Amino acid sequence: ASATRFIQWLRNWASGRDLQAKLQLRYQEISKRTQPPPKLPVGPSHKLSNNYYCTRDGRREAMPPSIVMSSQKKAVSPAPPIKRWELSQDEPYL
Amino acid sequence: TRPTVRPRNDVAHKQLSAFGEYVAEILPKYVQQVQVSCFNELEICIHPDGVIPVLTFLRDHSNAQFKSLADLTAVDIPTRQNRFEIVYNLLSLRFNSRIRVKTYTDELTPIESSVPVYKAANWYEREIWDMFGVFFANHPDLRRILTDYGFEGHPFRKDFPLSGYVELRYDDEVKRVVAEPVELAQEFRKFDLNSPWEAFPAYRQPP
Amino acid sequence: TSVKPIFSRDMNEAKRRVRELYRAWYREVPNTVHLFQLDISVKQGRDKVREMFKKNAHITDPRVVDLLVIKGKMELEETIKVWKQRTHVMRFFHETEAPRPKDFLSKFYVGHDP
Amino acid sequence: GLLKKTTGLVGLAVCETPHERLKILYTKILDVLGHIPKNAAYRKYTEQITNEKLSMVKAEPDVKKLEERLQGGQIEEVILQAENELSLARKMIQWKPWEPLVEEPPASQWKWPI
Amino acid sequence: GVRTSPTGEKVTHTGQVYDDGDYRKVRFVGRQKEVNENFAIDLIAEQPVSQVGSRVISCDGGGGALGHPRVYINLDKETKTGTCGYCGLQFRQQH
Amino acid sequence: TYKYVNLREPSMDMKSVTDRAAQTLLWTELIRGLGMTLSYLFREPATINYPFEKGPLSPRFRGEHALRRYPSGEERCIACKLCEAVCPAQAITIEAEPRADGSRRTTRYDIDMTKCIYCGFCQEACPVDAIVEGPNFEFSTETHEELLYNKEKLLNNGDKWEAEIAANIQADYLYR
Amino acid sequence: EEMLTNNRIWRNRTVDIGIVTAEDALNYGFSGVMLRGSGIQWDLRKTQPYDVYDQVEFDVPIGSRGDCYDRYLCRVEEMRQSIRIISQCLNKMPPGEIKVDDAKVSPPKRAEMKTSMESLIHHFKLYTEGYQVPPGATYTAIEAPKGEFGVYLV
Amino acid sequence: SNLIEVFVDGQSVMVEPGTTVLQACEKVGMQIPRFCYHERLSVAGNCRMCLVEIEKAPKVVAACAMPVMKGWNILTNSEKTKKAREGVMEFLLANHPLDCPICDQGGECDLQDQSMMFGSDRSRFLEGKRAVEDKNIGPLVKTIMTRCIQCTRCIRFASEIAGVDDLGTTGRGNDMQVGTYIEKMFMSELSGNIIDICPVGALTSKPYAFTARPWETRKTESIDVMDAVGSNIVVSTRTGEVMRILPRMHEDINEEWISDKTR
Amino acid sequence: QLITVDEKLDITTITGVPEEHIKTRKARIFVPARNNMQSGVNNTKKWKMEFDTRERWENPLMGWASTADPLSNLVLTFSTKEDAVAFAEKNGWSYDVEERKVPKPKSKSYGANFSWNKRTRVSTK
Ligand SMILES: CCCCCCCCCCCCCCCCCC(=O)OC[C@H](COP(=O)(O)OCCN)OC(=O)CCCCCCCCCCCCCCCCC
Ligand code: SF4
Ligand code: SF4
Ligand code: SF4
Ligand code: SF4
Ligand code: FES
Ligand SMILES: [K+]
Ligand SMILES: [Zn+2]
Repeated sequence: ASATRFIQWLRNWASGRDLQAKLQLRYQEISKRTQPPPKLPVGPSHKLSNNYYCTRDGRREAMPPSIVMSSQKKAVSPAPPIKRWELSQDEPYL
Repeated sequence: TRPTVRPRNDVAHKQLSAFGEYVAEILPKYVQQVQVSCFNELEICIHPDGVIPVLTFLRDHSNAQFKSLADLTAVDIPTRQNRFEIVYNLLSLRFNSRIRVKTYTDELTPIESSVPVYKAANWYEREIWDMFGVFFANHPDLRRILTDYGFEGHPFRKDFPLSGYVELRYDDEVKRVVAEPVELAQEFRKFDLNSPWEAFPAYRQPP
Repeated sequence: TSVKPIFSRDMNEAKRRVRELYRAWYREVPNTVHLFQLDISVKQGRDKVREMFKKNAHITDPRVVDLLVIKGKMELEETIKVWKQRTHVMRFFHETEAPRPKDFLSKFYVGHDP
Repeated sequence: GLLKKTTGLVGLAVCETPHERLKILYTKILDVLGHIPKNAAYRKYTEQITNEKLSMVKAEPDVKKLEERLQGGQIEEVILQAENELSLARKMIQWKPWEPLVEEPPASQWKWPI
Repeated sequence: GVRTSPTGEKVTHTGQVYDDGDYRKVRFVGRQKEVNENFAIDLIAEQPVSQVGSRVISCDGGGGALGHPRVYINLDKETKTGTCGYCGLQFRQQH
Repeated sequence: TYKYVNLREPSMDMKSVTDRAAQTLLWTELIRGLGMTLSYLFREPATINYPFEKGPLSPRFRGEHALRRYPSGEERCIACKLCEAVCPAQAITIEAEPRADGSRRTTRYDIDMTKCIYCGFCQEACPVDAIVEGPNFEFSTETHEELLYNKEKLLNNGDKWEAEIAANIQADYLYR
Repeated sequence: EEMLTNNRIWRNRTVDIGIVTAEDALNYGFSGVMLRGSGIQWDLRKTQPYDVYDQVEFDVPIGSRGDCYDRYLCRVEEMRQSIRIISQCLNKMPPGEIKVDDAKVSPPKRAEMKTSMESLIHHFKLYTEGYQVPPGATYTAIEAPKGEFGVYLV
Repeated sequence: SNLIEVFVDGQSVMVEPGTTVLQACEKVGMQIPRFCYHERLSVAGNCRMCLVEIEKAPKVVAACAMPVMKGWNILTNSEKTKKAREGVMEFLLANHPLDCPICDQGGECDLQDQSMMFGSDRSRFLEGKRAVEDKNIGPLVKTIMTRCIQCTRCIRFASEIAGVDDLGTTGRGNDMQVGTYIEKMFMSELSGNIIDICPVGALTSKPYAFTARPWETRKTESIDVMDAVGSNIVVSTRTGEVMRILPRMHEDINEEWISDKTR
Repeated sequence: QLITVDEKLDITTITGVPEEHIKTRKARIFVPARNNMQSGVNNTKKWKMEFDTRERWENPLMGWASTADPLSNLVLTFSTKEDAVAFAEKNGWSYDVEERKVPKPKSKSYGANFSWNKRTRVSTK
């Protein structure tokens, strides 16, 4: 940021860009190193009523695998065929 | 849609169940069990003789097209007569789907090498041989891959100790690195963590 | 009691594989001492080979023998191709091990291990 | 429709005559499936999906439209899959996986947790 | 209070000190024995006992969420003081 | 969506062709690359002047461990052994007994700093904020044995660094 | 890119080096840029999305020659798309808690642990025994920067 | 012949008349939660942690004490049963002290473990907690009576097993206090067993206090030689040191008790 | 084609274990006793195999517990006693099997607390 106008011109011409607008050294545009305290929110289960754990217990709704076949009509695939990707309209050719 | 519970996807569960019985119908010679888990993962459990026929069918069949071998690993379960479970995780780019194929073997029984089906299997099978000792027949170049040269034993077996049996140091007298029986300045501390109260009734085993 | 073989269908077939391995190990020792510049003699190395074969002479399962030959062949390939270093080759001789007396009294003095 | 210059996949050459090539391969698959027993699920399922693909090829003379109907990527990918299916059908004859299960597993081979 | 044994070695707040004839004190020769000289047992005894009015008082160690889990101390026994099991502060029911 | 990184057919008009012949023969694109490093030569370097200048850290930084006290001077550690149980590296070793006044206190508190992974789990598990990872990262030693901390070392670290440790905990405890 | 992309020395060292066909990459178990360099249109963030990847817009770079140069260009263009995603995450960051509000899995807040009996018990148990996981096995994968990174977890 | 038929979650089981709902569940491998119930003590039925729904009955029954009737279907995992457990656990923890880090029971506490498995994951109690004064009953058992959950196991063990009638409850309501009332030492030869049967850290071993945690001990199953009864024991050790002695169940010798000297 | 092998499974020569820790070890096959401090029985379901305890000594530098036993922390879980015994035979370990201890069924009667004429009448509740 302290570079002179001639040097700013020289490294701008050599690089072919405006290097000054996007300096790679950080100055005072960064956040202050002392911040105010936060006050973080609580989650959905922070209720005093209608909040029985047995209605929100994910581990207890896990079940053993379903036995489809055990050695103890149209053809199917594992899932529908994947759709063909479309080219980007943002920038199709780099 | 309860915020903390993983949502259940039933369209995939039906789709995977349908394809599971499709595989079993076509390959009754080898398929022993088919199951779908509550997070929608289809597993085919087969006789070890069917490793090549089952994997080849899944790779090549037009309604399968599992062209990519994601992973090939083994699990050691000492309580079983065939302690080693061999696990193939396959990916189908065409149908954007995954399938797991499982077989079994023991210490003295070989498994056919699947390298002819997936060239990816070459190093996976070397790793399984190195870490579990499961021999793969007709493997192009089977030998240790992860352990030290001359290392004895198969570390990922449950009965192999965590710190092994030997350790290395430099000995000045012989001017080389030597191997000696392992002694630890502090023994690894075994923790008994299991709670004596059942956690998951849905998985309770009948007495 | 009908199991899938690894290579040899019976002990007679397995023993032929053992002798083929032993010849390969016997022939390779002079090169190993030369290539690795080991201070041992060709006799010392060949005695060690015999000792490693002799400790497995009580096996009668053709499958267990086949695995031993498989591991022996891999063990030889590392030596010939110089994947092993001198430290790996000399680990067979336990040169830094202080001998552990095997009699009851000597064990009794040194500790509780039987 | 003008012929492509590239399939987009490295090593997968552009096919000059896709319709004829597909008809040849689908016909060969149907010929190979005639040697599998009529009750084998592989035959009934592979014949069904094969006849549906062949019917599309005979009804859509445009390579772009046909690709959209087959839903198998570029038409050269579809040709490759047809070749892979034909390779499988020949192998299945040797394997005969329509036979009954070769062996039940031990009692608790697939029980988890222990 | 940090003590020195007749061998001159400082005694730690856990009572550890190599006894005379223990070779292991050679490790301190030409160096030092790291000893913390702020004995927590001594410091906590210097705190005044706090007189309160209720039968039960609670202690979180001070500083709210920066202290210890909040506990409640019975003060019915008038021969002794109620001590916090976390931080060691003492409490007394005033009359 | 997808895009092509390298699928462009260059134009074949004599001006474009002549432009590329100039590029091949006059090295224009290699000269252009020289311009970039020339521009960097005249930029201020990013080097800081260590140890007179330090790199920026945050109050959450995980550095050297220390055992803390209450304002009275009593130790916070009550030998609960939660830190020893959670330690992924088994770097913590603890022994405890009733103190001379009946207090529940440790007689051993070792951290093997060559086992520790400086993961901070121990200070998460501690229910009384006894064990923390302070801000010090400049404690390299000349011997291995100097990195095997016992309770006396860790308590001295707490007294040494408490002024900074307290201020960092004050700045971040509301995120915990 | 001003140093490498158009540099004839760089292109000489990378163009037509280590060509891999699309079929070989699949059968050899490749993933990530080792597939997209050869033209295989595949990205687990697009086809098997996880977390909130279905809610961001980005393009998948695709190569045409399957060589070192194309994989170099794919990686550089992936960095540009990462910045594009990062801009969306910064703007669409929602409020709320950061771990599942279920104290049998995620530990409670320190203030709660020091006040509430249930919170202290769960904090104590989560940092000693840890949470039990229902029996099962999953293969779970992501589009890691180097390719498909997965765990088969039993 | 006399066995009647009942159902546990719809699975048939044959039990003798007089079997309790808790024992019927035991047969199919279900263990109902408990605090006051101990199979070697008289039934108490006061903790209410064993409440279980009987299909078609609007009221949950105390499984530890209710005898099963023919044809009952015990629903051990019903929404009604699960809510009963959460409510009771909530009451148990309302006045319980936040003592786990300083409590010797931590890591092998039935209150901790059944709170993890059957209770809720948070609190809605916003009041001040009860605080109880401690009591000396000798040099072997330390008492932190604020942790007591009034299960009365210790009272029943002392009266029935030890044959000593010194322990009991005084007062009533929330201020009901387990103890001896007067200053008295409970110095039986079987006294140390009340440490084991107390589900919480209210009664703990003075010699063992603060020295170890359950997860880090190694368990060696051995035999006692303090007398000729041959009591079966577990020797807890850690890092090469004997930490404590615990009973080992043997129905034909010491059941689940050991003498004080053995302990 | 399957062959007929007619010997007991022995894998000791292909496990890599040193000779010392096969012949000198004594494996204990048992169902763990219930920890008496808790009423839960979920840790008494599976069979375990453990090895004999060997010397631990104090590290001179720190006083930590040192060991020279590679099997000091080795514990294996089995569904049944036979599975554990089968594992011990093929590895060549001498072993001791302790029979499972199931609590004896009890007869519980709440009403017995208030007996008219028996000693089961309780003096307090
Ligand atoms: C009146 C009639 C007049 C008759 C005479 C008229 C003659 C005028 C026209 C003559 C042609 C002018 C150019 C002569 C220079 C040589 C040009 C040349 O050789 O360039 C080609 C060479 C290879 O490039 P490439 O594209 O990879 O190969 C062809 C692809 N098959 O490219 C290269 O050499 C690559 C070099 C790589 C290394 C470069 C590293 C240094 C670059 C910076 C140096 C800049 C120049 C410094 C000059 C200093 C002079 C003191
Ligand atoms: S930072 Fe992590 S590894 Fe280090 S002592 Fe703490 S818990 Fe253990
Ligand atoms: S440092 Fe904290 S977590 Fe570790 S034992 Fe002490 S009080 Fe417990
Ligand atoms: S008795 Fe259990 S729940 Fe209560 S403080 Fe002790 S360990 Fe915690
Ligand atoms: S002291 Fe223990 S055993 Fe006795 S009533 Fe209280 S919780 Fe129950
Ligand atoms: S166990 Fe039934 S009420 Fe206590
Ligand atoms: K207790
Ligand atoms: Zn306090």
